[PDB]
Amino acid sequence: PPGGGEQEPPPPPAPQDVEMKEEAATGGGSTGEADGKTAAAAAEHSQRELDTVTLEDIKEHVKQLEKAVSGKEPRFVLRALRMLPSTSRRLNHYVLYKAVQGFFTSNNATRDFLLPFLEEPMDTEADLQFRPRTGKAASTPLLPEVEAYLQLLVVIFMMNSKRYKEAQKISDDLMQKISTQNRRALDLVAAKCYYYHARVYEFLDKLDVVRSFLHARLRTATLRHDADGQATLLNLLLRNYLHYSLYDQAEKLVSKSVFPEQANNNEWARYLYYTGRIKAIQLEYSEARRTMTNALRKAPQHTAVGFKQTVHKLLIVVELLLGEIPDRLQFRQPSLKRSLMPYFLLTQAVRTGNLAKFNQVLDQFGEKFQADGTYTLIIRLRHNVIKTGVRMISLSYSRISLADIAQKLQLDSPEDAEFIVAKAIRDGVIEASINHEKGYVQSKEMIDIYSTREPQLAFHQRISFCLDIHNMSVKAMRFP
Amino acid sequence: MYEQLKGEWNRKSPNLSKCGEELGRLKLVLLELNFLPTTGTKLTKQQLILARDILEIGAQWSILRKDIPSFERYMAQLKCYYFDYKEQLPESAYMHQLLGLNLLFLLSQNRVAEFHTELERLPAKDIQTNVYIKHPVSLEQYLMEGSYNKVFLAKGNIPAESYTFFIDILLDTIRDEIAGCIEKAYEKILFTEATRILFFNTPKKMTDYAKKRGWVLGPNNYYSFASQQQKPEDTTIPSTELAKQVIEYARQLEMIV
Amino acid sequence: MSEKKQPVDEDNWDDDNVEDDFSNQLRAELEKHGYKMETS
Amino acid sequence: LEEGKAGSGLRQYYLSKIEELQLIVNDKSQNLRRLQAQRNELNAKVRL
Amino acid sequence: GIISLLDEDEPQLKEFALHKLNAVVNDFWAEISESVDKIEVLYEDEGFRSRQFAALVASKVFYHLGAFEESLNYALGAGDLFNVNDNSEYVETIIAKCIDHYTKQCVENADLPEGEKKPIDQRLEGIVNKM
Amino acid sequence: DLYSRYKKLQQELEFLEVQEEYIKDEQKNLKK
Repeated sequence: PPGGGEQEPPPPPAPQDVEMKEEAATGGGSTGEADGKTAAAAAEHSQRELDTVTLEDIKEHVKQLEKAVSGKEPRFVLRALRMLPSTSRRLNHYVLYKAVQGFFTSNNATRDFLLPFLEEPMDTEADLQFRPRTGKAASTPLLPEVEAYLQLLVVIFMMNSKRYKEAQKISDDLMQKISTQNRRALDLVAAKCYYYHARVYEFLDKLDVVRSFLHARLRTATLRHDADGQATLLNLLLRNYLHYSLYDQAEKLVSKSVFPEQANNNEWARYLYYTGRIKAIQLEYSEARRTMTNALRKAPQHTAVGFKQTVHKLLIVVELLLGEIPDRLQFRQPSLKRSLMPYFLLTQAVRTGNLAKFNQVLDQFGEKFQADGTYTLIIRLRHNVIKTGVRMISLSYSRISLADIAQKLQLDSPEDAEFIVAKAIRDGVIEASINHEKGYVQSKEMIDIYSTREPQLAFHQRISFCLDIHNMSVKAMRFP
Repeated sequence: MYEQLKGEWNRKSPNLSKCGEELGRLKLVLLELNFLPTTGTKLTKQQLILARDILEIGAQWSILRKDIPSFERYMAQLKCYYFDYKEQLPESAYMHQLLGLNLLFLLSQNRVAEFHTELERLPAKDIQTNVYIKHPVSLEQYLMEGSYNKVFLAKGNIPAESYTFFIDILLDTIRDEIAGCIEKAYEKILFTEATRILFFNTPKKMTDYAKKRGWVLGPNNYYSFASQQQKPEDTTIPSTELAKQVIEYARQLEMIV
Repeated sequence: MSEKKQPVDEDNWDDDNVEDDFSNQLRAELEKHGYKMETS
Repeated sequence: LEEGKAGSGLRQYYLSKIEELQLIVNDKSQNLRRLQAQRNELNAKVRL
Repeated sequence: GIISLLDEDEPQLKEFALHKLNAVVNDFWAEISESVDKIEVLYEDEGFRSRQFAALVASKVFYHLGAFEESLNYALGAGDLFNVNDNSEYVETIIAKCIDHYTKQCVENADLPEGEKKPIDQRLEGIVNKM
Repeated sequence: DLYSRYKKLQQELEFLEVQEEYIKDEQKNLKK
């Protein structure tokens, strides 16, 4: 109390003041923009939702004693807000109760009164007209309530709060979404409640119970129209079915719901991660690595974020399933130190023709390979141990004797050198050909890639994308 | 009820009459109640021991009788019974070779994409033990790099029954790949190239490809015809579609005024 | 902007292109690469 | 449910119907005022 | 995986499997897309009591696949097992399109008074006045 | 009200399809 207790009065009141006026001006601003000029995609909806991912998770973790978040429940226990006097009565109460919680002690939430902080705030004439207010101020008290992590009769405090909030969401979904479309708000609300309800089903039994309900929310999605609702629920529905290590992937191959068609640069980024995971395991290697490449370069705007460490981890494997390998560890992180040492020393052995070192890597770093969800490399990367050099030779040489290629690939027999090169050309490693008469493996024709109509194909791709930006820009620019 | 558990299976199974009685046994079990909810109830897991066992013996009968669509029919429902949601389920010791029947079968019909996505369900039985699952994945490893001959040499080593209905189709769908490599326009080889590339010093198989395909042994010489294309190209003949392709350029510049 | 996909997470300053090219090919480059001539 | 069965059967038919009919009119007024000012620029050219 | 049960050629195995279809058709959406060829048949197969209750599970999978007229004609062919229903998110949408199909039919029939009108199904107008 | 709102949305929708038409037509004819 003389050391830290004197610096206990400054942390409540300024987050009680100006952080309160954030959602007070936003929730006032989002409501009036839901009333008039209802197409508010170009408004404060997005960045406030970018804040609720980032800011309010690190603005507060505990329920903020001396009445900053512990005071939110005696603040919003009494909200009528129904008619224009009932709002202006409560606008006086927004002045009164915030002043009382800024001065003195209201109902102090000592981590236990959460269900009477879900009835009586929802009671005392709380509206479904302010269903964004009930939607936000039920999803935001998940975050002091989960991140306490004491988990002692709080799992049901999670469970009741989500079912209250989603029954409010269902009551929106059937009754009068008059020019509002709370799906923009309630998508990440459906996500954030079910990131941790997934975590609840990590501490306890399996989470196909989530997936049956998540089909039902996706069944009521896609029927109205798609405005990010199908997009957010699809990545959620895919994740457990990929997280389970059963068969599980032909369900996604038949999942013909491939189109969100616009995803605000962030759903589309990790959507391409999960479908790249799928196309890699069913041996469609070349299409997988190029959409893994598209996923890697789409959201790098982060700070050592860890899933960037994951997409970078898979992409080097699938290109080691194609022979080529780039520089990888040139952007070393405080966490990449753990993940560079296996895979750089892995491809060190892949480029060489060594195998007793390669099996030494497997015994050294099998636990991390099993932890990363990549058991399958040992059955599929031993293929490209011979396919790396034969692509390297057919890139270097032009007309090789197959007798000479056996010692150069240390194949220890000249007669099966027909068969590997037959496997290379039938699968399309190199466009070369064999003369089965005196040992020739001769290469392609002369390079003719300017006067043979091929520059027109790439030039048509760049027309069809660049002026497509032009037409999409002119429509999107002039709203007034 | 409790109908003919080991009647004509443990000694010998040449019969189709008990196959019709197993059909009647399928009528008795799938009219008991159901298998869909599986909430709790070890007492209704009691016939789930029975229902899986009688489809194990239906799977053994299916591969014994040389039947392709029905073997995958019973095996899918067996896999549906290892798709049990509430799986207390003490281990029926026939499971691993039962999967190895399916894992080898689905390799044989060239479902290689389905081959590797099935392998996800086993935590450590692929490597630590279980030669029944270790045999197809070591086999599929031999198909990867260059190793045709080790497949044909390690045919004669099976821990289980001989897997004969799988492996003969499995080798036959290797022979056509060697054929489809050697059916090119590369014109003539001799009978010793048939022994090296195709296989088999003097077989009935050289009579097989003499009557199926050509490859007739003339004056100690096989004649494979030219499989070479003609390539009739002008490639200015994309002139209409190229003139078309220019039009939607100027269209999409204009027309939105 | 988390995705909840986090949960886990000149010495060598510009060398890795040259290092991915050659690593250990008797880097002194003289005792065989220059000493061919006694073998010819 | 005197009205609860009537709200989801014969009013929800209307409430779902007038939703997108509001969304198009919300869309075209954005698109119209874009076309207005683009005519306002070119007419301000020619009269000058 | 009970589509393999629907291959097998006895009647009382069929409907038990396609009792299990509309039990979990909301959870196994796109796997039944390949079983479309089996049902669109079994519906044409007349002598079985597995045609209207097969037209239920047919109408569910074209509803997921967006084929809305396909769900419309097959919910007609679902008979009284569809017409008895009154409350779902499923049923109220395809009867809303049924009103849409009917009112664009009737205005089309109002365009030609000189005979020549269209043959109109009676289950679709039977749920018009039921509504 | 639930029917009268529905026709008023149609009448306005028919109208402001006409006004976006000729303005797109007038702006073409104004360039000449």
